[PDB]
Amino acid sequence: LSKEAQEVFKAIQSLKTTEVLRNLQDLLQFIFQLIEDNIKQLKEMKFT
Amino acid sequence: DFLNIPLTIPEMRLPYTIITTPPLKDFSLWEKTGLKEFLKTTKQSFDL
Amino acid sequence: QEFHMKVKHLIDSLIDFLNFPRFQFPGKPGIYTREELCTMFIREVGTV
Repeated sequence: LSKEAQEVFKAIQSLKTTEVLRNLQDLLQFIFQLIEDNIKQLKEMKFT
Repeated sequence: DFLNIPLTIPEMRLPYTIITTPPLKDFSLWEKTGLKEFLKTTKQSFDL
Repeated sequence: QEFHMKVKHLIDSLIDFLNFPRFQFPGKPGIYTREELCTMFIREVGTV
């Protein structure tokens, strides 16, 4: 509990903004790639 | 007389913004606003 | 693809925008940047 509390309290105080933002950027890029894959799939499996 | 002092204020960047206000040089409010010239005095002495 | 590029650019710009400002306090001597203040908070929080 002490070990987790120190880290979480440090995080809550806006002391991890840069790393969190970079991870969010990476995750958003991953989601964009997933969306592109889904669009390509939808093009492949047309309903006509 | 304190108001006649030409205070110099440095250049500061306000927190939580990208604004950097200009510095103030020889900021004698009593004189730079014309009160020294207007009232012919550097203070206030009143006798009723 | 275009929105992917725009979003990643926005995040990258936001990181620097957050790092840009400076901080000054009466109890803490000197003027602190974003990362300096974050580091000081990290150390103090961890030790306490």
